[PDB]
Amino acid sequence: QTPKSSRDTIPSDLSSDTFYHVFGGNSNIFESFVIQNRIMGPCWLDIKGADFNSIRNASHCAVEVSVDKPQNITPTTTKTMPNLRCLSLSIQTLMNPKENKQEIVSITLSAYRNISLDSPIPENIKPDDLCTLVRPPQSTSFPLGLAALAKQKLPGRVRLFNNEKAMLSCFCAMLKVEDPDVIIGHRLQNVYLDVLAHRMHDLNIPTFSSIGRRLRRTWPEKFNMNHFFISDICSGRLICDIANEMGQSLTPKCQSWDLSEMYQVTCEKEHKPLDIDYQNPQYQNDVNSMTMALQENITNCMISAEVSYRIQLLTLTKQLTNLAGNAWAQTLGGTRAGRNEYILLHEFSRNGFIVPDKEPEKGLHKNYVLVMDFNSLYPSIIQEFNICFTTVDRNKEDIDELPSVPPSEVDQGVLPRLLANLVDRRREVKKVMKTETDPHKRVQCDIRQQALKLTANSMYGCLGYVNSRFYAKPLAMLVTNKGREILMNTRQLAESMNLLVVYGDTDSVMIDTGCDNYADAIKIGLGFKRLVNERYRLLEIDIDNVFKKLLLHAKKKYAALTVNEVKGLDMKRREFCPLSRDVSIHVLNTILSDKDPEEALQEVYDYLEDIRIKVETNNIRIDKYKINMKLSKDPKAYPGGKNMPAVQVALRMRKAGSVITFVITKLSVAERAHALNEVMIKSNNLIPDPQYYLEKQIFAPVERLLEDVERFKDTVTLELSCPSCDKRFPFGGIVSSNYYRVSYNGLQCKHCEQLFTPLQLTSQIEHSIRAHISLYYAGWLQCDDSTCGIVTRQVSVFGKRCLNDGCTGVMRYKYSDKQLYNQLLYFDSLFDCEKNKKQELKPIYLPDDLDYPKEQLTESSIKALTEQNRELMETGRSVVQKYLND
Amino acid sequence: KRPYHPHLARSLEQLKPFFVSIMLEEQNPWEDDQHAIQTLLPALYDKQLIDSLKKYWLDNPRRSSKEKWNDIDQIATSLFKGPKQDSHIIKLRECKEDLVLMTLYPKLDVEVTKQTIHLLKAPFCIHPATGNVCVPIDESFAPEKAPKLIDLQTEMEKNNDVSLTALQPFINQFQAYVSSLLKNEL
Amino acid sequence: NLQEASDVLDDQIESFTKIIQNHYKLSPNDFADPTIQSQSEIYAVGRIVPDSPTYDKFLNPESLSLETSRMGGVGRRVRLDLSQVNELSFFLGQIVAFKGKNANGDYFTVNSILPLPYPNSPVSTSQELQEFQANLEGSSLKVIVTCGPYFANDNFSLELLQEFIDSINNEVKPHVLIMFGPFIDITHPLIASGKLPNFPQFKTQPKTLDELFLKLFTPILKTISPHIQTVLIPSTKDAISNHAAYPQASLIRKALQLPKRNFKCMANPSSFQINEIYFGCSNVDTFKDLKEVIKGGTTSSRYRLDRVSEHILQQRRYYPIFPGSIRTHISGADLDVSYLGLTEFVGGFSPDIMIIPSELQHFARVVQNVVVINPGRFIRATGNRGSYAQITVQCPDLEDGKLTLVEGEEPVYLHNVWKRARVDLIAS
Amino acid sequence: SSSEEEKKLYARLYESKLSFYDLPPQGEITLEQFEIWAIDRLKILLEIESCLSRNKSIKEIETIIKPQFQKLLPFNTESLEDRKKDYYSHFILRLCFCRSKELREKFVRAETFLFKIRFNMLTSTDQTKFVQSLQFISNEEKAELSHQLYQTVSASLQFQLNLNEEHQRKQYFQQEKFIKLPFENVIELVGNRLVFLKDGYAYLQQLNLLSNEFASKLNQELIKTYQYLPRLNEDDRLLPILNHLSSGYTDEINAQSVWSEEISSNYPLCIKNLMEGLKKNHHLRYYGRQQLSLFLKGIGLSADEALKFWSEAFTMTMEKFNKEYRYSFRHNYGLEGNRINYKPWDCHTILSKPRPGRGDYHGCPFRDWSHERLSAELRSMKLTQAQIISVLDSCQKGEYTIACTKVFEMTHNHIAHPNLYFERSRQLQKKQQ
Ligand code: SF4
Repeated sequence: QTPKSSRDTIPSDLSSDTFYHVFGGNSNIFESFVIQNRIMGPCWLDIKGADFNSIRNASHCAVEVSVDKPQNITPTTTKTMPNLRCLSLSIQTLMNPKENKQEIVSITLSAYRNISLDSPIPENIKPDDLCTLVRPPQSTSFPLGLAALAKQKLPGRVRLFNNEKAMLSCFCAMLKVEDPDVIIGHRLQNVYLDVLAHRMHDLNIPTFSSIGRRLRRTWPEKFNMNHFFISDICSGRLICDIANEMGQSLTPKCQSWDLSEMYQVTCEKEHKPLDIDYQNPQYQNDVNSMTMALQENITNCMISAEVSYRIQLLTLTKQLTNLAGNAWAQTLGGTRAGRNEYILLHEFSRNGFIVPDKEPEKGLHKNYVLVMDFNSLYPSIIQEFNICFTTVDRNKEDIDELPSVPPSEVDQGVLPRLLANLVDRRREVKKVMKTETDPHKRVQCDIRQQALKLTANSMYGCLGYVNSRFYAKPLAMLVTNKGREILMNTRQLAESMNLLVVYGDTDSVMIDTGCDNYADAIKIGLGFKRLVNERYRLLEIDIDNVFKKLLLHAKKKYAALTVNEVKGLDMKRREFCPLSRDVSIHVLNTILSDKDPEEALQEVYDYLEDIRIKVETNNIRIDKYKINMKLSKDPKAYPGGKNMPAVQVALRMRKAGSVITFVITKLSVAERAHALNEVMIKSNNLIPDPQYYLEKQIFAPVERLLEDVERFKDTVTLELSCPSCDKRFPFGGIVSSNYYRVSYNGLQCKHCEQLFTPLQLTSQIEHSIRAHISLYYAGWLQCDDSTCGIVTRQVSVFGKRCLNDGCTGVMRYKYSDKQLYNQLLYFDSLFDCEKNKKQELKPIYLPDDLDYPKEQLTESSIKALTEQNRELMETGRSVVQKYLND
Repeated sequence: KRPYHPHLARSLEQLKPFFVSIMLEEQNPWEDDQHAIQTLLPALYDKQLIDSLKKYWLDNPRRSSKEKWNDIDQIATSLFKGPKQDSHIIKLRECKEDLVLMTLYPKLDVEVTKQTIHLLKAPFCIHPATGNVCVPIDESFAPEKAPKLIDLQTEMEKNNDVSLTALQPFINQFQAYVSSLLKNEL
Repeated sequence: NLQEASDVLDDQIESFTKIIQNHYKLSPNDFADPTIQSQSEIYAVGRIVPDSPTYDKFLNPESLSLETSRMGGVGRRVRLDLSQVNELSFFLGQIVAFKGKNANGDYFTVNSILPLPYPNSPVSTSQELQEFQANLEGSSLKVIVTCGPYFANDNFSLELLQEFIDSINNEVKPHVLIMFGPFIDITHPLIASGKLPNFPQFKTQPKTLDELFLKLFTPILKTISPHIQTVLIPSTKDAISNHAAYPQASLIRKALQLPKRNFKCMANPSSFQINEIYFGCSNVDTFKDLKEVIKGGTTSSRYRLDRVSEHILQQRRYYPIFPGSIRTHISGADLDVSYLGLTEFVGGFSPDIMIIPSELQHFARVVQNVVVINPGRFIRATGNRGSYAQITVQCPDLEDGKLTLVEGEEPVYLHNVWKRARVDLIAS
Repeated sequence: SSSEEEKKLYARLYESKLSFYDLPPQGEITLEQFEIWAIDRLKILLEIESCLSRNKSIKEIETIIKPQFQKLLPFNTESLEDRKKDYYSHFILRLCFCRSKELREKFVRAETFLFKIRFNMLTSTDQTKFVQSLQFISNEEKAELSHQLYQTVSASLQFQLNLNEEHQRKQYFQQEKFIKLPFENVIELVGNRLVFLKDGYAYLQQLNLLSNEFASKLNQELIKTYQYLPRLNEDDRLLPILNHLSSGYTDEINAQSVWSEEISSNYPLCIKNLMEGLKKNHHLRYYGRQQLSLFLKGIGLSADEALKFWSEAFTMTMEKFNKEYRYSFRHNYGLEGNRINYKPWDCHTILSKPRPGRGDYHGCPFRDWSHERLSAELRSMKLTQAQIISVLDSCQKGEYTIACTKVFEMTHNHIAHPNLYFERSRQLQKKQQ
């Protein structure tokens, strides 16, 4: 606070004749407040000289005080903290096609006013209050009988409003009244807070600041700055988002981190989402659909709050913050950079230092597979080899120059001291566990140890991140090479005691134990842990996840049976009929059963044979064959409308969003579809099509579930045209044929005996090469995932991502440089004299082909005709080589 | 290690004539039977010859170092017979070479040479226990020829000019050395 | 490659982001991810793609997307909501810019379009223009443009070519003759079906297509008077050429057996100078391939050639259409996207006169003070007279005032060729 | 780069017929050249390693490696394409074998041995001009110091080239050139009395020095490429090839005649296990079926005889078989679907498949079996205890395929494909008959 030029800072490169550099030009006031006062995260503060009368109507808090100097505030040693008022928020939005604006329809407020982190949270806390607001998505009135019927079946309170304005006014008022301390919800930070702040801005509610704790009457004038403005607006109430980067960091098992998937993975309960869309006209007069929607919202709110209690998000972030000393929010809604920044700031500042100015083995694995943690790899290296800014001698002129590790005579630094301090605290916590009897204190020890290990593991983000305050490429390269060496020696140790490295990186490696009993796999994993700790005294890896059966395709695209369920493969249930889902699920159940997998496989096989027979005889209920699909646009404006069946059925009926249920009957695949209720009617004489559902709907999924001569086996043949009589015929070199004959005077068609002069042959060879190259530059791409298999020429900016929404296949240029190059190589071999003489050429015709040659040439005839036709063959070969050499 | 390095063989050839005159006569360390057993017998390669020489010297005590040197060959010839005798003669000659090297080869202080940062006493510095001057060494130098500080003070009491001591020849040798060093530097 | 192709299709978007930010003086904070929900209006640059990976041939303003680069939106494609824009024109492959909002989370509405700025034209100093005045000797500069194919689909007669060469040698007498393929087109019916007959007028018959060109075009191209500079710019359909993907490496003059005295073989595409003129020459039929999407009466009432000439200028690339169109296989545009650097306006200079042969009717136009000439084909398939181009440019004059001075410490002068050049489309 | 600049630059790079691969190759190759050159040199390395593991003499190794030198990677030739092959293939292998320390150690020893052979295979004049590119001594100077040089270098020659005979050592010395240079550059050799010195000059046993400097320089460059590889992972066309060549380091025949001793006596361990399991369980699961079916297809079992063999082995109901297994058993023979004549499985592809559990017999036993069961098998195969210990040694390292070759040769008198095992066995059996 200065009377003049408070907003103008001092550049570091200020011109002066007595000094030449300035530090701290751009310090942050909270940064200096915390560094000077030695604050480390949330702790009890003793504040003296607090002015209880200077502050008038400045916040949403009941208690308002002020201080005149920062030295009045000092930290205490108290380890207990008061109970937190958490509020659970969930939002259902409605996209307005007119302005492309997401609009707010319903709010579900679940509050938990006595959430205490000092004691283990008991599972399934019931909230102290439940609220659910809703405004009409289409009209200004609701369907009749909403209030009483929602009272009848929905839990908590439901509040009905005529419009979104009184909606958000009451929401803000309830937030001010509740005065919660932590806001909990799923994907709040990057989608829901943003949309909520925007729709608030639009409606001009007086009480927008209630979402935070600082009372403001007007918005910022400038309202990427949207994030800074929103985060400042919500200041005071931490945003506890479970799908944010940290919330994802505490659930490595998930793949979508959608609410249902997170709920299943962390709470071992099942929830089937209802795809909601308030654009649908049914939500304006059908009360039951609206109330099912609100129930979905309330269930999402409870699910989110419960999972955030279960993964221990708040406690772990609190302990990570007390460890790195930054703000709690910077831990909750950020990345490792904030914590790795603040702990280094504190560590160097308290020591009189000047800180800078601001591959898989895919398939089905039957043996037990363990997920073993290398999170503490880089901290282990940094501590062991004393790698620090003050120990390693390096060239700062060239940052890529790899430095050598300090000799043991050098003394330890600041950062490895922090790492060793963290390791020691984890070890003392574990020693306390080994004696502790009360489960509450034992789970407290769990949380403290886990936060210590997470900080140690995230320590590498201080220096490995490029834009980081303490970036140091030489040290990063040294630590990284040492970690690569240690990962290798782990692989070698695993081989030396008879395991495989199934998949592995600097974070985590899964190991083939080779045993089929839980105790045996656990013992093998513990033995390997002891082995690695013996070879590396400080590297203490653990077992994180146990896999009895593993269907592996990547680090994060797999199906397996865990030990303490399917993730990543059940999203597409609409396209597949009831029969296909029954088949897939029964196949999985038998395969994953405890039977001998030659009898379980024969049981699958009998099931498949019986289902094939049942479909062919059509003794299966017509209900089991139905396929549902929602219409995004109108059936008359659908591009390629002749290829998806719903357009055919809907136009035969003749809007968008109407659900069409259909059965492929027994002409085009799209055309054969008939109305499901039509196919039930036997007098219509309609039966399902065995071939379609047996190939595309049942064979395709289980195909994924149950997962010189050689070179050219996929190459294509050269089709010539005879100049005179227009007879087209493949060319296979100096070989037998019913269409062409190589005479002593040149290539001769057999239909009209007219010879090919070299021009009429090389022109056509080169026309075929040009056709192939035009095809290869057309750029056809495909999707490797057999259930998507689309054909495309678009290339998304990330080249290898399939464009099917969320589809996990790997796109590849259909006419690869491999197929194309090989095609040109076969084109060459068609004109190689040595190959033609040796009769090594690929065959054009199969023995069942109707044009198989009746007369087979002799070896002597081939050799003589090749020697007589060497010039022709050489010119033909050079025509191709003029592209092969390009 | 065998065969001997050019440098090592040259040092051995330089040292061989002095070996007798110094060790076997002037010092005569092995005339003491216990000293002989402690220093000579270890350096042999064969246990049977070692034990035989031990017994022969215990039977004939206080035989001179030259006498024991000859007895080594006499008893070795007595013991090792047959087509393998030449190997034993070769090994005994190698042992004798190893021993003369052990007894007369330079024994350098390893530490002072290794590093550029080592400190070594400057020339002409006084020795605190003897008072001798650390004077340069010529071919005729001996420990008794090094002047003492009390003697230099006595000489200086008669004539007050440093050029009139026995220290001055050493300073003149130093001056010749520095002149040569300067011209080779140029 | 595909990683390289994705790299280049990212660099298109990012460099055009940089150019837009420099031109409109916007800070990169404005540039943001358009496919992910937001609360405020944001700025965005990306390519045009079908809102499907497999699409129906015909597109409309309700089935478009705006693909995002790697750091703008990590490769995600966003559908287009274009209901609030009444005047627009896009096309597939066109790196564009938007200001809008994606609160719908699924649809990116554009409140306003940023038209890409047209590149700065070439400039030259007084000394160079005076040298060009001395070179021209007062008389004007004369350049003839021809574009193939030069013989009919049913015969091998170049009588029309010999007529044209006698014409340019004896009456027109142009300084530089620039001529384009296809020379021996690979899609020719008689050449694709293998109906190439015995030639009585060649002592020794040809054996390949290269001998066909050497005996059919070299003897007749040698007859051009050495005073006439000739530039060869190939096409992808030249069977004489061994580079079947745009951009196309220059023909080899020695292999064509052409005289060094008056022939220069140049790469496709090519931007070069003749005296003071900046020429843009590229041989892939953009005027035919670029299939726009039109909204608005003002845009639809405008000349299609004017729109596509403006498109070729703004897209700082001679062939801005991606994916490369296909003739269904017989042929196609044949892009090699690993090298889509080379097909950009060399140095960022919008060429004074841009020559793009097209199968369409011969035209020559000035759009955005750039003379774009499209001469048509030398002979129609039937053998009737085709077309070729005549370019006549008044000699530069610093006193006549048609060259406009550019303010600055160093005096340099804009060429005003649209003021100085007359173009005549004379059927050959 | 114009091809003329490339030609001049390579002529400069190849002023000597052998190289230290100092400067990265410049120019363009087409991915077939990449792959074929890489596989050619890789097979030379694997042959060298197989010869070494058998402790054959360097003269024998030279004799064995001359022919596939003339076959895959020719040397002593003036061709520009052969030299392009050598450089580009070695640098591709540096890309391949930079990932792991065990691989880089293998590449370093292999390329070190290959370099030693190459240096011995050049004439003395070319050895001199290579050393120049370090002044070789004159013949008069060599003859003057002949005795001292021989005394210095005899022990090194005996212990490094295994020339136990004095006459062979003298012959080798007579042809061996020497290098005159300061001792200050050869201090490490000086301390061990490996180099003869006169008047401040060191007379280098040179090939060992050049080999060691090449090995150390190569190791440093390997570490450099391993540092820069995460900038190379971005291109799609290279990584699958690099992964494959990196991991690659790891009717008379009828439905009845397969089960006889005359035929199955030739099968390797994987096939023997697979048919043991089939005969005992009357069924093999997916992977076992696929690998054994394709192996039979390789050895010559026609689709009809294979269908009869599979039907008779499944002692279940033909209906079940005909619905479920005939389609697969025909498709593996290339009679269904896309009609791709599926290739028989090689040890790399077999080992890339997941490990066998309870009831699975697929994969390679040398990796899947505990050492006691292998010991019992090999004791049944009349292998002596030293032979079994050597097999278990090769198996312990992760060299399963080498141990397969060992059991083959030991039971008959580098195989990484079961059909190759069977066919070499058949070629020996017919020869014996
Ligand atoms: S090494 Fe190969 S052929 Fe031999 S048993 Fe193993 S998998 Fe079979």
